[PDB]
Amino acid sequence: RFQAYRKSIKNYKLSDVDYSNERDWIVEQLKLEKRDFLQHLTQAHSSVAHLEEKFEASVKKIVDFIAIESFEVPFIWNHRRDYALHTYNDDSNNTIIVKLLNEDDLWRIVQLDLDYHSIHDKKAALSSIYKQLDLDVVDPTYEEFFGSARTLSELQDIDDYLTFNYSSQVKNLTS
Amino acid sequence: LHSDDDTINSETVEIPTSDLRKIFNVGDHVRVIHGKHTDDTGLIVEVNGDKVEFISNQTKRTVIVFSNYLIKSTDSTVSINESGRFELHDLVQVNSDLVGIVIRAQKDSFDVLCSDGKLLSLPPVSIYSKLNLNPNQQIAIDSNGVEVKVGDTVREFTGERRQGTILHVYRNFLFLRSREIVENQGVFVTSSNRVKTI
Amino acid sequence: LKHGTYEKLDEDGLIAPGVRVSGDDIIIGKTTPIPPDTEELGQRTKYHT
Amino acid sequence: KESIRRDCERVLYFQVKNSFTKKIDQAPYQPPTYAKGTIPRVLTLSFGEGNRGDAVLGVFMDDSGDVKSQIKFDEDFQSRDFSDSLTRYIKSNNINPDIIGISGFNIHTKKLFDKVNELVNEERLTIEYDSDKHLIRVIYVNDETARLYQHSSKSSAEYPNRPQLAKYCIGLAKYIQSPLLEYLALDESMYSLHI
Amino acid sequence: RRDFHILNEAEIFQLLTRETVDSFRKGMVIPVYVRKVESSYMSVSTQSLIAGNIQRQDILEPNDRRDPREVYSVGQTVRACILDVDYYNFKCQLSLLRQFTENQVAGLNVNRNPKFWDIESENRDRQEEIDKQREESRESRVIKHPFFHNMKSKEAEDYLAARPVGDVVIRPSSKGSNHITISWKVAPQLYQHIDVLEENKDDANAI
Amino acid sequence: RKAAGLIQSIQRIGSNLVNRAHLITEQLTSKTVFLNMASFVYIVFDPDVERN
Amino acid sequence: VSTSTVGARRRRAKQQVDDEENATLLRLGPEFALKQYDHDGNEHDLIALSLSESRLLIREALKARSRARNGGVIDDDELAKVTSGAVANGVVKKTLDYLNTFARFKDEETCTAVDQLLHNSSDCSVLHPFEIAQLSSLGCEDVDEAITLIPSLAAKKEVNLQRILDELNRLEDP
Amino acid sequence: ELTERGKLQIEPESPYFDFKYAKNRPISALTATPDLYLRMIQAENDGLVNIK
Amino acid sequence: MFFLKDLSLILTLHPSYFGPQMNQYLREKLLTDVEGTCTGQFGYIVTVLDGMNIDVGKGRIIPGSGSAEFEVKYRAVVWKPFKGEVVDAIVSNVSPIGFFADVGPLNVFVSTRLIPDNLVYNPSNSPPAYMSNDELITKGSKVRLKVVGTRTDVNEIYAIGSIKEDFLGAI
RNA sequence: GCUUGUGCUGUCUUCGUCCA
Repeated sequence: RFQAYRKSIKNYKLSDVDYSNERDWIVEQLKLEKRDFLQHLTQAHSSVAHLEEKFEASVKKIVDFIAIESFEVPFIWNHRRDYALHTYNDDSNNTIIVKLLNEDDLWRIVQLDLDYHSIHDKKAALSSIYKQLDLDVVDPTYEEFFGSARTLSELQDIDDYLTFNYSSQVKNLTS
Repeated sequence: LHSDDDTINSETVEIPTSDLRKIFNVGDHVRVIHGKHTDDTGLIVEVNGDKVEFISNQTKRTVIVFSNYLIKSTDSTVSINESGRFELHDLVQVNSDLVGIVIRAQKDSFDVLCSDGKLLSLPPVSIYSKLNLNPNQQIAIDSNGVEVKVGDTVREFTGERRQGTILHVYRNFLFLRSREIVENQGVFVTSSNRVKTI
Repeated sequence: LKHGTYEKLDEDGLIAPGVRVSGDDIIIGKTTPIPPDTEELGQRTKYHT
Repeated sequence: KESIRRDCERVLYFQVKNSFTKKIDQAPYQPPTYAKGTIPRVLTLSFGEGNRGDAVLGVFMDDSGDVKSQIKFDEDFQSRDFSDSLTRYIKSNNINPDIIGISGFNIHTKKLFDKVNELVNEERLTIEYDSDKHLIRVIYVNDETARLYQHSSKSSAEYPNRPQLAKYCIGLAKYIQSPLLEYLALDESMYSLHI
Repeated sequence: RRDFHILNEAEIFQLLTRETVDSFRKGMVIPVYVRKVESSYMSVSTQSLIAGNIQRQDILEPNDRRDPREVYSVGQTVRACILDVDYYNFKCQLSLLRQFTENQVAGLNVNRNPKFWDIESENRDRQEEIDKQREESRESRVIKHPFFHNMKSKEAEDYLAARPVGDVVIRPSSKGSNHITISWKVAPQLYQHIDVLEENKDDANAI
Repeated sequence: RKAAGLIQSIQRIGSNLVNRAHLITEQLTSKTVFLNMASFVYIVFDPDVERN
Repeated sequence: VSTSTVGARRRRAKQQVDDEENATLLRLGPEFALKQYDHDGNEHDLIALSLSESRLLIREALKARSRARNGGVIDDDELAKVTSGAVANGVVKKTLDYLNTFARFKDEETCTAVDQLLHNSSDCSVLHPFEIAQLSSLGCEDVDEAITLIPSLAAKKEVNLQRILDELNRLEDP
Repeated sequence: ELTERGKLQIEPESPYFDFKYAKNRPISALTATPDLYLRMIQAENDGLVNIK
Repeated sequence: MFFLKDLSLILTLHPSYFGPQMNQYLREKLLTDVEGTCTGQFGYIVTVLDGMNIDVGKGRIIPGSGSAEFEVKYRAVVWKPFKGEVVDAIVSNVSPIGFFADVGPLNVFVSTRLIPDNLVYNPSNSPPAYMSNDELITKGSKVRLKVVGTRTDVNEIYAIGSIKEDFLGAI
């Protein structure tokens, strides 16, 4: 099933910096999608500090399992459930288990892992185009809205900006 | 024979069939002689020597069949009789709460028009059952209150004000057959409340 | 079966003398056996033989 | 517009996945005084459309998955003869059902269900493990997979000498014995179900 | 796994009838095949074989006094409105009164909130749809008579101008096919149009 | 596709799988695939058959 | 449904290679042959139409019909809605959109000049009308491009193709 | 907004009648009812309505 | 390609319409039965020139049925694609098997096997597209394609295009 | 609760009927 999912991916093995960016992107995507669950977690478990940091660490560990160790969702759900939940002892010494992630969230993490590679390819192509442009001085707007870019729509916008403002270099390389 | 010399092109040569191989050009209607894809027609797309690839007409997908199994037939004219379990224009139960009418029939698939208008393409096995409704159940009542049976021509008054002859009845929906709506071979679905009898 | 009536026949399939007969009415009842169809799918007393 | 479309498609995808999960998450029926997950012995009945002509066909499947003793009843199901035949059939020493399943094509199946339930209750037909005694259960069976099974060529090859209604009864019994495998046996046809 | 699911009343009804408890409930209107007609009750069968029943107070209109047998006949199919559904016994009660069968059209709980629904555009479109349902067909009238001519009022006056006083011309009337206007020359450049009302007409074109 | 290959391999070796470790020692499956599938396939154990 | 003015064509035994439709070989079949006959049986030539000529003709005919139906009293949508038939309305809407988005000449005088240039020219006196329609429609810019897109023009090398294309580009409104 | 096709063919029977004259529906609430927005898109693809 | 053709239609009229408005009713019936239709022999009929002044002649009474048969001759604008012809198009839909374009009323389907490999289909793109390094073809984008094969139906025409040759693709 | 079923041989030979 992983081979079927990754059959369309041109290159799956990311570098270390790109892999860390992938983990951060998946954490941000899950934070966006699971906003109500995180709000419920923060409100109903106010006594425990920094639960969202534990959520981030758990999501990063699940991404690590799926990408590097290539564990499928049932194996993670059954034999790696301790990384998907957090436990603490209250003032009354009450053992409380909090379930940070479920099986559907693991499937969503798989989907985001698959999705991010298109963003990575688009970003690599855009950076390559910028390299062939070979500006004498780095454009502050380009780097400013390239570092924070996280969707292919903004990459398309940067591509439009580059092909407009530096159309002469594009014509020279080549309306 | 065909050649650059005109004098050679005006000669007929009798040649044994054991030393002849068919020539298939790209963009020709060809009908499959024998195989799993028997009686499939379409247009040739790629000619990889012995193996020929063509976009089908019925399934409308590319099919790879050997060149020995192809005959140049400019028209399909495929008859779907003695196949499946469903005559044309049968009111078929798709699943527990879905029903439709067979619009076009194929060797191993069917085209079904739902009561709401959505079209589906399904294999014959996936269809739940065939509704053999009794004649008394196959009766509806128009907006005026006049009974309308199968074969009665009616014409709408709301909407586009179309007209057709009743082909099937399901609950309040009337399946009508019409001459001018060529989009789905005349079959369009309307509720009995929208029509008036002529 | 035919379109005529069969109520004038007796148990043995023959009409009795003294009975009124009109056109097409059945006066001799005869049947021939036929290898049964797939009606053995279940037809308790109504499968044609 | 594209972003909202993608988000709504994701939400609908997860809803459909949860609905299908609710559909296929069923254990086999647990006979009383036996541990959960034990395969029961099943007897299924159906006359079909419920018309005047239609006869009742029965199929008995044991806990090993082998079809045993398909029978055909040749009398009106509203008569005393059908009740006597069913009482003799169930009380036979070679057949020991744990549950009786009934399904059909229309509302006439309610009469068959009521008749069988009343017969079981009145005659006190109890489960024969051959102490505490329990009556056999009579239920309605969801026939989502049986109607596709009866037309499948695999079923026809498996039972060449049997009619369609016998295959319907076998499908109902197999569904009672293992819903998951019956859903799996549909192959491409399980995407056409009402999920 | 979870325990084997056992069907409830709604699931049994949906299984045996293929009609959900949403698409078959109180207030809906369906066509039913009448099977029995009696003095106080009526028995009908719906499309999905669910046995219906209608009582004396729900068959006839309040202003009606005729016997129910004279009004309906076995085998006829009529429209009826559901008043109760028994999901366990597959039995339902219906009413044939005008107040239930026709008035209840808006069977869906569409959220017509003014801030969330374009009420005025819907009203304008519905008014235009009624103004298009008011459309009618009409055609000219042909009459065979020696002094009849298919002319307007001014055309008839001009035709009578060339003729002396006392000559008579007949033209169709503007009040409808049931009226005929007869114009005769009273005096030079003076004409009288008289409308004639027709009774017991065999046809629109007939006299 | 892996399931059919596994079934054919088992039918080659003798249609009986004695132990979970034989999915690796007999080269039937690779390391990661076995690591995923080891605890989800089981072999029924009869104490009367195995006294040791 | 509709029947052409050309009839007969009964059974024979010989088979010809000039029977299949092919734009490259300029084999347009019998019903689209170079020689046609009118209702009076007189000689008639095949009438090709470029998108400019076709757009002008359809606009003129549609506005004439709309004026006639309104008792002799510009928008494409209303003009399409003048016609009857929902499928006909959709077809005329699609043709109007296609013509509008690829109109090389939206002016009557420019189209007249283009037609005069492509007809009265000595080189174009041998050119097939289909070739003329293709050249005036596709808006090619190069001789090599025109030859690749239109293989028939390869065998007619006695045509001043480049200057005619430049004149067409000049007449084309930028 | 409704096109002419939508102006005619949007009948009470149709599933698209729910949102025939909808307005002031926030984007934040669309994800709660995905079927509604998917039906809007499918109606748009038919050329009946336009989502603005 | 558009053409001018002299076409004829046989129109049958019921005796209930034998009135003074017979000619105009026949004209409107001809217009409704000709405008927008698609015949495989001719292609697509878009409009009829001089639609309000078409001669209808004298109808012949069919023996045994009373109805009159009219022979109506008219000139109409007709469009029909040809094999091996290059025309412009507008992409209407994008799919993994290929893209669907519209050439007026005609819908042309081009499979991936007739598309150059560098124009890789990108389903993640918004909207989905077949894109290359320097080319990007999506819904609503102008494309120039060459018609390879034409499929004739009862009252419909299906065309197949290709963009694998030179001077094709994005424009 | 109970409902009504939907058609016919061929080929010769002989004897007859009304004209012619």
